[PDB]
Amino acid sequence: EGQISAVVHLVSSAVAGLPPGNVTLVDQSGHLLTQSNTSGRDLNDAQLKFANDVESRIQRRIEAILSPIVGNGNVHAQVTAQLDFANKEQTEE
Amino acid sequence: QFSEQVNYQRALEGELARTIETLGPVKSARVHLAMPSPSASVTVTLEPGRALDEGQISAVVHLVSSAVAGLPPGNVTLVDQSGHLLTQSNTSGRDLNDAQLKFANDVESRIQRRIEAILSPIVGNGNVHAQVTAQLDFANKEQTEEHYSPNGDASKATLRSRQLNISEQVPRSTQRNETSNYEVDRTIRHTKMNVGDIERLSVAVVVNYKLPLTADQMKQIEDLTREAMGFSDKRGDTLNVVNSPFS
Amino acid sequence: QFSEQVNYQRALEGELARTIETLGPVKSARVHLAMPSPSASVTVTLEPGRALDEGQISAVVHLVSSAVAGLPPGNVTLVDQSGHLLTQSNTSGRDLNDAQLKFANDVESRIQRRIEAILSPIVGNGNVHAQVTAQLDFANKEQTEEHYSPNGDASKATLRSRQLNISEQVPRSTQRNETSNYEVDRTIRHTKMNVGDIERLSVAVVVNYKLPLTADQMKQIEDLTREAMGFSDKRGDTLNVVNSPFS
Amino acid sequence: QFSEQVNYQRALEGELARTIETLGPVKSARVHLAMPSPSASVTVTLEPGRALDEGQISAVVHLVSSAVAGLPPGNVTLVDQSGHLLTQSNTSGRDLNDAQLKFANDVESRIQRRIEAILSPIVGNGNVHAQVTAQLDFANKEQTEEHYSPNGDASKATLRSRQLNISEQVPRSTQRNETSNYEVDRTIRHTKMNVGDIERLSVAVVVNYKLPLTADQMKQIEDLTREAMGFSDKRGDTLNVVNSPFS
Repeated sequence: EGQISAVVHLVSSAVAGLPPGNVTLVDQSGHLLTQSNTSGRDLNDAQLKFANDVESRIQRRIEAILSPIVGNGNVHAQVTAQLDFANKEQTEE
Repeated sequence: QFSEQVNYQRALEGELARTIETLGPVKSARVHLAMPSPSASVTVTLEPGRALDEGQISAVVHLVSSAVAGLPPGNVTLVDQSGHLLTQSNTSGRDLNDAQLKFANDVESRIQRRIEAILSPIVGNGNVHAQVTAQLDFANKEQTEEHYSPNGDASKATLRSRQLNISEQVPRSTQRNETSNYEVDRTIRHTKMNVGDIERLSVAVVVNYKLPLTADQMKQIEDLTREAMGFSDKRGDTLNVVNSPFS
Repeated sequence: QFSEQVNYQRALEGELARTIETLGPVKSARVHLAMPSPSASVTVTLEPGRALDEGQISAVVHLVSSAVAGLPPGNVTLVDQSGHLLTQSNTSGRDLNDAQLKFANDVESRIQRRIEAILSPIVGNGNVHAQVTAQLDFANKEQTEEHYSPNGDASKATLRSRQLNISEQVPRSTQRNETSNYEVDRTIRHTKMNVGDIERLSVAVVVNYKLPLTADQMKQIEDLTREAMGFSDKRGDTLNVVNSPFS
Repeated sequence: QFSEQVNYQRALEGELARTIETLGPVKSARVHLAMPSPSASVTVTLEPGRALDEGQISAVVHLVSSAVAGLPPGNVTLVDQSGHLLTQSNTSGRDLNDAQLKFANDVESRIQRRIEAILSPIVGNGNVHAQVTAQLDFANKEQTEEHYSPNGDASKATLRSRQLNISEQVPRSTQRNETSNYEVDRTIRHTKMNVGDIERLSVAVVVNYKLPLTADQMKQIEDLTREAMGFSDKRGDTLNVVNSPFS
């Protein structure tokens, strides 16, 4: 986690006008390693980080159960989770 | 009494400015406070050839908004050394309606990275491009249902009271009075909907040639993108993948 | 009275900041306090080339939240020495939402170690891999039953009062008035359900070859995993074990 | 009055901190208090290469919570010398929901040690492995029964009052009014159920070869494990023992 921030500032300062918040680091299988959020409705996109966490765990789980069978890098999985963020109470009687 | 609070406030402003100066790309700060409602105005002088990020403005905005009693982060005004009103919370117009464009860009970017991460193993590292347009629902929406189970059948009704008078004179003058009080099943759902869901997605994917890819391979590329969208015919999502040689 | 509190607060901020500075990867801190609502702002100067983890933020956030009267941990704003507004709980977006992910990971990890600890004696130390997905119920759920025993039979009813008037004129004008007051058996159960139970488990196990293991041996491997899950057809748990040579 | 309490508190924090420093594997401590609701924050610097156990954290937690009036043990924040918030009591998203996993691990570990201690004399010191999965009931559950004995029989009813008017004119105009007041037997049970009971156990036991153990010996191994579980078909416990050569 702290070795990606190393490179972000090594490039952000060596380039004129490029802040460290605009550099997007991506692995070789998705994995947006640089988390970026906004200054507005940021209550609303903690849900995107949450949905990314749910999807990332399911993704690591699939790539950990199939890597013994097919090989260490012969499988890629991407998971899209639709999540319910509605507040919802119910009273039966 | 007045000069007491003034000296207290006059030293905290100098204190806080010195604390903000020790923050990397900040050569000097200049926080002014207002407390008798409150508010504050910081005028940071950024280091030559740097720029505070968007979430790096909220860093300073909350470190000053919280170190002072009762000052929300929407009243803090950050200004660079060359105009640049960096705080858009000062926007008297909306400050809000266009945090939605940044949010919609985040949603679309994730779906786009997901499609480009599931197809880059098949077709190549740079032989596919996808663009996603998300229509999002930013309406505030509450709902209160209140359902009752029907008790028209007597074999599933629940009586609290029942007064059943039955007279019969035999010229057969009969009579049947019947008061019934019921207890009723009642469900009450209260939903407060989510602000920011997806009403509909439209995704366009271009895949390079290799030669035209086979129709079998294009069908399976379409199926993977359909699974990487979160495609739903309930939402009325639309997907179009074309195969075309790049430039 | 006023000058007392200002000097008190200015000296208390210096004490705690010096105690957190002596905490390993913290070269210098800079805590500001606000108390007349409250809040606090820490400005840690991390050691060059290190980074305090996420649960290492909660150490200091609560170390300051508790050393101050009435200051919750959600009002403390922690900022590193290079922007990075590290405490997003200020921007309250239900940081509760991902204690559920750590909890679900803990449940799944324990079930996984249990399966990998009961099968590693049979098939080998590394010839088995298991992954567990737990659907958990995090709904808050109260319930109040209230049962009554039926007293329709007269040989198990309990009377409190009974007024039975019986007239009979003999042209046989009879009459039978009967008021009855009952005492009723009553059970009242009040359950407050547990937040965090397992709704359903899906377990996938791969076992290595040796040669394909016998179908008899695979059946007994399935039974041990079924007992190490806590398998239940009421929950609709699903188990799939496959035998496949590793790489 | 204010300066009195500050000096008082500033000396008590130093006094208590010096006493906890003299406690073996603690090179230095650094307690901060919030006296005005209260709370406290200790920052112990353990001796190089040691670690306070879980019940050894409650030692210090109660040493500060009790030496201070009105300070509960849940507001005290223990921090190592490198972050490490050791008391999960501080991090409060759930903070209680996962004490259940530690509790369930304790229950399962005792049943596991019991099975491995009753079978290690028979089959060998290392020729048996057992894993136990306990489903536990953490629902809060109150119950109030209220039973009445039936008094429909006149030879076991208890009368308080009885007004029995019997008229008879002889054309035989009879009449029989009868008011009866009863005293009723009443049992009232009030149960507050235990949070943390065992709903169900699933136990898997593997025993090594020597050669396949005889079916008589496997039957008696099953009986001993069934008695070391606390096996009950009412709970729906499940046991599976397999005999398989180890590796």
